Amino acid sequence: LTGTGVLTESNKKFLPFQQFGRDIADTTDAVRDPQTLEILDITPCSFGGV
Amino acid sequence: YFKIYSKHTPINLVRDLPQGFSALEPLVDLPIGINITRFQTLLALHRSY
Ligand SMILES: *[C@@H]1O[C@H](CO)[C@@H](O)[C@H](O)[C@H]1NC(C)=O
Ligand SMILES: *[C@@H]1O[C@H](CO)[C@@H](O)[C@H](O)[C@H]1NC(C)=O
Repeated sequence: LTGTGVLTESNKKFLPFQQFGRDIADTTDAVRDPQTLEILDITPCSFGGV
Repeated sequence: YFKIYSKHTPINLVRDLPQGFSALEPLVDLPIGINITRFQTLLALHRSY
């Protein structure tokens, strides 16, 4: 994965074979750390109109 | 790619496998690419005395 977002510590249950995770259609919201085993959560950071 | 799936679920019925739904997680991806067209089942028999 590549891009910008907030990396949080969610409580998702990632199976051993699972590596990535989408939300609705090709929108990644949670990944797995390559070095460690902890599960992150890619969240789009603060946006909005002025 | 040899996608092996396995799901060990206990049951109390002897024959006529019951209905229902179950999942199958990938066990391990085996390196393949050879030509395979015939599958042969290999069981084990218990020789007695
Ligand atoms: C990878 O290296 C980092 C470096 O500190 C270490 O913390 C981590 O445990 C290592 N991961 C594995 C799976 O060995
Ligand atoms: C695999 O071998 C069989 C045996 O004749 C042949 O019919 C088939 O075309 C072969 N498949 C490939 C992909 O080589």
